[PDB]
Amino acid sequence: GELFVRPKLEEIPPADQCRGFFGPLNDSLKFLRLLDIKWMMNRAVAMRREYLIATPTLFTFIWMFTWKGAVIYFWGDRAPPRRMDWNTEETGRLPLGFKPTPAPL
Amino acid sequence: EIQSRKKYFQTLGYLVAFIYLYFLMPKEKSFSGLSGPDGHWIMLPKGRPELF
Amino acid sequence: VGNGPTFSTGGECMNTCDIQNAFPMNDRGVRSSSP
Amino acid sequence: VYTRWKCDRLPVFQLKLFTQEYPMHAAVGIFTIIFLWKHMSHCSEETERKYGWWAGYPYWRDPIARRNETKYKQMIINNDVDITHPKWTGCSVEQLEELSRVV
Amino acid sequence: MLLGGFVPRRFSQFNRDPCWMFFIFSVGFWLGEYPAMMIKYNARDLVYDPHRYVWSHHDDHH
Amino acid sequence: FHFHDVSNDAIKGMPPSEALHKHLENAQLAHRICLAKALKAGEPPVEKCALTWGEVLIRYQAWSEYRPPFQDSVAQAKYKKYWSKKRQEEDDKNPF
Amino acid sequence: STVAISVQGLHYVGTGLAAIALAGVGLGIGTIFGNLLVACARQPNLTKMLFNYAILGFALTEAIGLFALMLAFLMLFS
Amino acid sequence: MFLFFFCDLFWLRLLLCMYYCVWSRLCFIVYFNCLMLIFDFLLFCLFDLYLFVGLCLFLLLWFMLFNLYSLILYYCITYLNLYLLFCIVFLLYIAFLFLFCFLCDFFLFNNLLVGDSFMDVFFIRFLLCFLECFSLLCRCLSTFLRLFCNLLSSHFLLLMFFDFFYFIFVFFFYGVFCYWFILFIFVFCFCLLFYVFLYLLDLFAAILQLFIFCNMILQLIMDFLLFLLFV
Amino acid sequence: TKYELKMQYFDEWMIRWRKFQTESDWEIEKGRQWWRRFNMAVSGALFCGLVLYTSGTATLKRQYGLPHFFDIGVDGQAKETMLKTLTSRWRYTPQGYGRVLITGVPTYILFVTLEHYRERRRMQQYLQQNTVFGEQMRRLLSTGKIEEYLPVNIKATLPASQQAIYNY
Amino acid sequence: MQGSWSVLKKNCSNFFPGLLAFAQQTQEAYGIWLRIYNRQQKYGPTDFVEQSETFSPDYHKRFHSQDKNMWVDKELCTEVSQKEVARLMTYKLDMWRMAHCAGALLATGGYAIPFGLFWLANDTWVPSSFNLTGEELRAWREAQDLYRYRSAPSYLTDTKWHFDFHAYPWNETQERAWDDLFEKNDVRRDPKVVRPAAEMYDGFIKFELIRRKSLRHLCRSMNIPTF
Amino acid sequence: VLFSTYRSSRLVSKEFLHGPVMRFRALGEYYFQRAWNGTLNWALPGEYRLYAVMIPFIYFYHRWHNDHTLDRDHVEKAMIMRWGGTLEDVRKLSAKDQLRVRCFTDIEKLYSAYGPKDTYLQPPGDTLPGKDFYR
Amino acid sequence: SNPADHFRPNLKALTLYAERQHYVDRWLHVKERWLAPWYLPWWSPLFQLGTWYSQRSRNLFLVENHLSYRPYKFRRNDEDRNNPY
Ligand SMILES: CCCCCCCCCCCCCCCCCC(=O)OC[C@H](COP(=O)([O-])OCC(O)COP(=O)([O-])OC[C@@H](COC(=O)CCCCCCCCCCCCCCCCC)OC(=O)CCCCCCCCCCCCCCCCC)OC(=O)CCCCCCCCCCCCCCCCC
Ligand SMILES: CCCCCCCCCCCCCCCCCC(=O)OC[C@H](COP(=O)([O-])OCC(O)COP(=O)([O-])OC[C@@H](COC(=O)CCCCCCCCCCCCCCCCC)OC(=O)CCCCCCCCCCCCCCCCC)OC(=O)CCCCCCCCCCCCCCCCC
Ligand SMILES: CCCCCCCCCCCCCCCCCC(=O)OC[C@H](COP(=O)([O-])OCC(O)COP(=O)([O-])OC[C@@H](COC(=O)CCCCCCCCCCCCCCCCC)OC(=O)CCCCCCCCCCCCCCCCC)OC(=O)CCCCCCCCCCCCCCCCC
Ligand SMILES: CCCCCCCCCCCCCCCCCC(=O)OC[C@H](COP(=O)([O-])OCC(O)COP(=O)([O-])OC[C@@H](COC(=O)CCCCCCCCCCCCCCCCC)OC(=O)CCCCCCCCCCCCCCCCC)OC(=O)CCCCCCCCCCCCCCCCC
Ligand SMILES: CCCCCCCCCCCCCCCCCC(=O)OC[C@H](COP(=O)([O-])OCC(O)COP(=O)([O-])OC[C@@H](COC(=O)CCCCCCCCCCCCCCCCC)OC(=O)CCCCCCCCCCCCCCCCC)OC(=O)CCCCCCCCCCCCCCCCC
Ligand SMILES: CCCCCCCCCCCCCCCCCC(=O)OC[C@H](COP(=O)([O-])OCC[N+](C)(C)C)OC(=O)CCCCCCCCCCCCCCCCC
Ligand SMILES: CCCCCCCC/C=C/CCCCCCCC(=O)OC[C@H](COP(=O)(O)OCCN)OC(=O)CCCCCCC/C=C/CCCCCCCC
Ligand SMILES: CCCCCCCCCCCCO[C@@H]1O[C@H](CO)[C@@H](O[C@H]2O[C@H](CO)[C@@H](O)[C@H](O)[C@H]2O)[C@H](O)[C@H]1O
Repeated sequence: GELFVRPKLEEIPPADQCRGFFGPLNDSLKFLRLLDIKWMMNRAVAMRREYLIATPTLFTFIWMFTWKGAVIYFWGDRAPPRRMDWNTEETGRLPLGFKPTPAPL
Repeated sequence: EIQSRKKYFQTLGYLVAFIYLYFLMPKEKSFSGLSGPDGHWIMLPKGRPELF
Repeated sequence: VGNGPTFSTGGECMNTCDIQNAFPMNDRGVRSSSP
Repeated sequence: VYTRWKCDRLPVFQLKLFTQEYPMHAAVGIFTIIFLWKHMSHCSEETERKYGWWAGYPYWRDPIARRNETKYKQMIINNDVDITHPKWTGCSVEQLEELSRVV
Repeated sequence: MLLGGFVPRRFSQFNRDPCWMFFIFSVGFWLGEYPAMMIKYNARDLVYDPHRYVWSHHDDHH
Repeated sequence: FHFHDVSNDAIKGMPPSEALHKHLENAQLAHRICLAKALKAGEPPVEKCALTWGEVLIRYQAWSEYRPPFQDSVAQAKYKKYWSKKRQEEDDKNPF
Repeated sequence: STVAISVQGLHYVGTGLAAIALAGVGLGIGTIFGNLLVACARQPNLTKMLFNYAILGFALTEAIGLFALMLAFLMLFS
Repeated sequence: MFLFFFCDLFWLRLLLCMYYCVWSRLCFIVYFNCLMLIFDFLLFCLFDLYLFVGLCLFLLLWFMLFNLYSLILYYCITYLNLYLLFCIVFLLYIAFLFLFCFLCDFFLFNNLLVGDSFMDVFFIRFLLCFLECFSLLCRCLSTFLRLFCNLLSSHFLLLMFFDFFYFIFVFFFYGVFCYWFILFIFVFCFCLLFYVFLYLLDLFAAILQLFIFCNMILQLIMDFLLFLLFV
Repeated sequence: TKYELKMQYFDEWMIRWRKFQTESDWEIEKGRQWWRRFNMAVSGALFCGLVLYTSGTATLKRQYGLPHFFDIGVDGQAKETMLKTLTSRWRYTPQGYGRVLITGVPTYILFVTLEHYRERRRMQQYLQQNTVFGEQMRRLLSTGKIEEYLPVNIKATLPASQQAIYNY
Repeated sequence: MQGSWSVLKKNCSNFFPGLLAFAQQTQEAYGIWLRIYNRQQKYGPTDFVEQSETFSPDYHKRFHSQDKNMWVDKELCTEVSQKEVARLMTYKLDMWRMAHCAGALLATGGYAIPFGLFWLANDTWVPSSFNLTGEELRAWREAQDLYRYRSAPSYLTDTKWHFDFHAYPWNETQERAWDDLFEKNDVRRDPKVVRPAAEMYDGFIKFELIRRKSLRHLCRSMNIPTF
Repeated sequence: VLFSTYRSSRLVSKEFLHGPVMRFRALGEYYFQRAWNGTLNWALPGEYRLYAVMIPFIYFYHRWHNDHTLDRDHVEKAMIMRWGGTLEDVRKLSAKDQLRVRCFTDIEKLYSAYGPKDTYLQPPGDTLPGKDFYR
Repeated sequence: SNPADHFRPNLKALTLYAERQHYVDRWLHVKERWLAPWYLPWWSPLFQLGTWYSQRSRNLFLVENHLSYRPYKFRRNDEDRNNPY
């Protein structure tokens, strides 16, 4: 819609002000910021880096709507059957008495 | 001049094509087999006994 | 006079088109169909 | 003065149009063509019989059978295939002769 | 865009322009093919095919 | 000779490999029968046994393409993950 | 046991259900025209824009009516 | 399998060659909005916002040569297939979308995260973002489906009505000479009125559907355009 | 030497005759896939390193400067360390075609060389196999042609329930 | 200029001498550029040396800024002479075209040979070093001028049309400058009258916001390869 | 050097086939190059006579093609299936019999979904041949 | 049904059939013929463009280990849901 201007360094709120799923992950809980997705989302919104939330989503949709959709439809593995036809590992081996051709030399 | 000549030739060609398509060309795969081809295979191997 | 065509108009009324000023106006008040 | 549409010949203008005017569209079109010819370019015999004929499949002459017969005859004759080989029949030549004498 | 052109005032004027002459000929064909179908397909001597129940499109498409 | 049963009902409870092999054997049997008839008649085999040979060919193509999956760690893990006791029991207590 | 059944007359039932969609179409047209009269009453000079937009929408509601009618004919003649 | 067939435009191609060997002005365009994207002066865009004009004009011409002339009896809409229209719309829509994505400006997608900071990010804003990213592809699908089905339904209805008209006209015209001629005359007048109404409706809807087919693409383009102000 | 032109026919034949694919050949193909992934990873790492090295000083300062998204303290320390390491010495920071070439040509060369040599390795592996696929590979390299229906000609091993066809 | 057999023979005859001359010019120009680059890195402004980032206000795409990313070395005469700078510029053009040709050769292996024949049949994209006589140099310059004539009008029309359709000048002096800027070469344009158009366009579009199509036209007009 | 990329590299003289080309342009321009022939996106002209001429011609050639190439297949299928299931069996009939059968097929086409259903549904007790007549 | 039959192309002229194996093999032969000459080194972008993606796809196919059955692409009959063979 309207032009977007990146916030200045002084306009960015401190990390400690961000909230997680339950509450702020302040001192003694900073390392939990890496694992809390909601805290990261709130931090990105505060820092005006909202694209981090939107770009992965849209692209993913595109990737599904273009390339993986048909790949799954045409070459994907369906559910296995009840009675499974496992491989006996008997096929392929050369028969007894066969004289294979020599390798290149 | 160039476009006039080109379009004259194109018009003649399209007239011939229209006549052939809508008055002479038989539709393929006829039920009675009296008109049109039934199709055939192409690109078949030739002179490759090892293939079989 | 001959039966030849003239400057094409595209079926537009030059007295109300978006570029009407580009067409000169005669004494009768009818804008020309050509420059 | 120079202009692509007025001065260049048709193939050159086509290349310019689809390379420096609508390149993404051409790329996507080629992608879609490849997909169509890779996954939507086959028709089984049953499908042809059901829907492949204007008025219906003329079973009274079975054109598909004749087409396949001509195909296989041409392949056999050109490639010099011995259709009597045990792999094709599943039995030895002598067994085949015995069966022929039996039936 | 339907802006202009010759427009006959009534039937009698359709002969005042070659294009409208062809148009009225085509209209005559269109409207006169119907009475022909009435006469042909409602004739006394028309008889249904005795073998009409042997085969029909209804069984074929079904 | 005896043709195997490859009807839908029989095929339903059969592994893919067995069905493919049965179809191939049936095609071979039909081809050899046609060849025997042609030899008895004395006519050339190519002029009579083309369609049967083609059927054998297509069955060979279908049979040689399929490789039954190897039973390994990941395959067994997938099979056990999908077929839980819950799902197997539900199937056992269900139609078809 | 495996049982395959083919009921003939069911195609009639589906046909009637599709026709019900027209109830939401015919009413939709009345809503547009109902609003049109009110709009024309308070802006008589601007009747041109209102009437044109009413007929434009009537076609974008008739399309949906044609959507259902096609399915009805498919399930009635096939 | 390779099928060889021909489009149903050969006569129209001949007419185009005959009548357009010389230049002529064009003033009436079905979708005129592709030429005037900016209405407030001093606004300009650095993106190639006028790239869609040529494709829009060609698509309008092609679809008009097909759909409008399809009203004529026995005329065939050679392209009338669901997946073919899907291919067309895929080409156009995805080409423009990849043009926007290749720009490598991630901030352009900021508007996808609907709403303001005051709404829960994970449970409100993010869900709505997912729904909108889904809505883009749904818009593509909707465009192609609408274009296909409007034509299919209209032509089905026309064929059915024409069959009924032929039946009654051929096998019940004799009633003109009978005592129940009034009923037949009423029915015939009703059928003529319906015939005219159907033809007018189809003629208007064929052009409206192209307006909307091009408008969807232009809306996709506009959803990512940013205008600078001259100073 | 161009191994791909020879190997394409063999791969197509294996796909058509995948039924006779022994577990050894399957492991060979899995190793080929793993090595392709490894080559991709190393090429990507090289490309990222070249991009970082040629990045402009201002670009590095913006990327590896304040603010800190997490502000844990380790993040800032690592960013400062990397920024100091990059900005200490002089770095050739080209732009345009120059950066494109510098960043890509090494990556393309590395990826192509690794993949070509891995293809040669896979060809050697298939040559050393004692299965029907190995025999087919040796025959292809010898006569220059792919011999289809080879498994049924030499009567390659089949399951105990599928040896009837060989009964001749 | 269209290809010709005479030009093809000329370029084929002088191919190897041209390559040798190009190599010598490459050595000389590398020396000159090394001097210039060292001077820029030593005495250049902090923004110019650090390659300060300037992003467009709409899509935040980086591009060179005329004020920050361009610097005039007023004291370059001490180290490098004017003739050396001209030599460097000419070699930059020739090296650009040769680099494009070499890239095509490397990419397509031995399949570029017929395209090389097409290349040698025209003087548009051959290096100046391929001309060993005054007449050959004159023909080469004529080809370059023909390319410039072919390309420039499109760039001028693009600029003028975009501005005139998306904006108008503020005052009468700017109007006169804009109108007189795009006059044909047959008439003489007063630089003083035309200068305010520079500020006006700075208000409209700076060099950091130049569009890709306009850039392609400009490169065509400057005999810079674009593919 | 082999082929020119510019349209100005003429392959023929300016006066080649001047007369026929001028006649063709005269045919094209007389009705189309007029003020009232304002096209809508090049597809719908403003001249009434263009519609009046082209609509009948398009309909005529399309109908001829449909009747002599498309519907003929259905007619032949009906004739074959209802009178032996083989082409020779149909040819064993006379031209008049084939005319009768084809006109009955046209009757069925005209009836379609509103005609009597006895044309394809055999009423119980009917003495006419059934579906298994030729089986 | 009958109304539905009116929406088909009306200018079908010829139909040609070709097995995937045959024309794939012919294309491979053409590609080998054009990529064989010595003046096209294996490390050139053109050769890699020609070969690498095909090799990757074929390798992905070979490594495939699916617990389900994928019916033959070119069966005589694929219209039956209860008969994958
Ligand atoms: C085995 C049997 C034979 C068949 C073999 C086939 C082999 C196939 C190989 C495998 C292919 C696999 C993939 C197939 C995919 C197909 C998809 C498809 O069809 O989609 C529908 C789609 C439909 O398109 P469309 O919308 O109808 O428009 C295409 C039209 O061409 C119209 O579009 P347009 O108008 O925009 O086109 C431009 C047009 C612009 O307009 C024109 O130029 C006007 C003319 C138009 C011509 C084209 C239309 C054809 C009309 C029907 C046929 C005409 C009559 C033929 C009579 C035959 C009699 C037996 O210009 C041209 O067409 C240029 C050609 C002009 C030729 C002029 C020749 C003049 C000769 C004069 C000689 C004088 C001699 C004097 C001697 C005097 C001595 C004293 O088809 C296509 O898009 C094209 C598909 C083509 C695929 C390539 C096929 C391979 C090439 C085969 C060539 C065979 C030549 C040998 C034949 C010998 C006779 C039997
Ligand atoms: C600028 C673009 C703008 C325009 C965009 C337009 C498009 C719109 C967007 C949406 C997309 C639309 C789709 C259109 C069609 C496109 C084609 C398509 O979809 O094909 C998919 C299709 C997918 O394959 P598929 O055949 O469908 O099926 C999968 C098969 O497995 C295939 O088998 P494969 O052998 O080919 O395998 C490929 C492999 C992908 O590539 C590989 O083969 C392997 C991976 C390569 C790595 C590359 C380097 C990574 C970075 C290295 C470090 C750099 C920094 C250095 C300095 C460090 C200092 C410390 O993919 C996978 O299967 C996944 C591998 C996963 C490996 C990791 C395992 C997980 C654990 C480890 C990670 C987690 C650690 C956290 C632990 C917890 C800690 C608390 O083909 C591919 O794309 C795959 C082949 C090509 C891969 C290229 C690898 C290089 C990637 C570089 C990307 C760098 C930029 C991204 C970030 C940008 C940031 C600004
Ligand atoms: C036959 C050959 C086949 C080749 C195929 C390969 C592809 C084509 C090859 C190259 C073709 C030539 C042309 C390429 C484009 C040139 C663009 C250009 O003009 O750039 C000028 C530009 C120079 O201008 P500059 O002023 O110096 O700097 C630019 C400004 O910064 C600009 O300033 P700004 O303001 O614009 O700043 C923004 C700028 C900032 O970026 C830059 O400019 C920096 C440079 C790029 C950095 C990219 C890496 C970022 C970090 C990646 C981290 C990944 C971690 C993953 C960890 C995984 C762990 C498991 O752009 C971005 O922000 C874009 C970031 C990238 C986003 C990527 C999104 C991908 C989405 C994927 C969707 C899903 C895919 C499918 C599924 C896959 C997964 C299953 O060039 C560069 O800076 C670098 C150019 C590099 C060219 C590509 C090199 C190709 C090497 C190929 C090696 C492999 C060959 C394989 C062959 C296989 C057999 C045939
Ligand atoms: C064998 C493997 C092959 C692999 C496949 C290759 C396929 C072909 C792709 C193209 C490859 C290059 C072709 C040769 C170009 C000539 C050398 C060169 O760079 O000239 C400078 C010149 C630089 O242009 P610029 O715009 O002035 O540069 C701006 C910079 O700011 C400039 O910076 P500055 O302003 O500070 O000024 C510096 C200037 C100052 O110097 C001067 O002024 C003195 C003159 C120096 C340049 C002289 C060039 C002479 C060119 C002609 C040579 C003779 C030709 C003879 C032909 C006939 C033979 C019979 O010096 C430079 O120009 C240095 C540039 C930086 C170095 C670039 C080279 C990097 C690659 C080489 C190292 C590879 C290591 C591999 C390690 C592997 C580890 C595993 O090159 C160009 O004209 C650019 C190339 C134009 C064609 C581009 C085509 C697309 C390329 C896409 C590639 C994507 C990645 C690869 C994958 C592709 C997949 C599709
Ligand atoms: C020994 C030497 C020293 C060593 C080597 C040194 C290095 C040399 C190499 C580097 C040289 C660079 C400089 C080159 C300059 C010249 C370039 C050029 O071509 O100029 C035009 C050149 C004439 O130049 P000019 O007269 O000087 O005019 C120059 C002007 O300045 C006009 O200038 P302009 O700007 O107007 O012209 C530009 C025009 C240049 O173009 C043209 O002018 C067109 C040229 C062809 C026209 C053909 C017309 C005739 C057609 C005939 C058709 C057949 C007829 C029937 C034949 C029957 C035979 C029995 O347009 C373009 O530039 C367009 C570029 C398009 C790029 C396409 C990129 C596609 C990328 C794909 C998408 C990828 C996306 C990413 C995907 C990523 C996925 C992971 O054109 C020709 O000479 C035409 C030649 C026609 C030959 C005959 C027809 C073709 C024969 C084919 C035979 C095939 C045999 C095998 C068949 C096998 C079947 C199985
Ligand atoms: C009666 C049943 C009716 C069913 C109807 C179902 C709907 C059908 C709709 C059809 C019409 C609409 C089609 C729209 C378009 C669909 C597109 C689509 O999904 O196609 C995907 C498909 C997927 O391709 P694929 O099927 O070959 O995938 C191979 C994947 N393996 C090997 C694992 C099996 O794409 C194509 O068909 C084109 C592929 C070639 C072009 C792209 C090449 C570049 C790829 C880049 C990434 C990988 C390489 C590394 C990077 C580059 C290195 C150089
Ligand atoms: C490049 C060939 C090198 C080897 C010499 C081959 C000579 C073969 C004998 C040719 C005799 C007839 C020549 C007639 C004049 C040809 C003129 C010509 O080529 O013009 C191309 C002209 C188009 O030109 P424009 O793009 O409009 O503009 C041209 C101006 N730039 O093309 C045509 O019209 C087609 C003309 C075809 C003529 C025949 C060409 C035959 C070439 C065969 C080459 C292969 C070797 C032959 C060896 C023969 C040994 C006995
Ligand atoms: C420029 C880089 C040059 C590198 C040169 C070689 C460096 C030294 C060898 C590196 C290690 C190789 O060791 C590698 O181990 C992995 C397992 O981890 C093996 O891989 C094996 O197990 C993995 C387990 O996931 C399977 O996916 C794979 O299919 C299987 O082959 C590789 O077959 C083997 O090659």
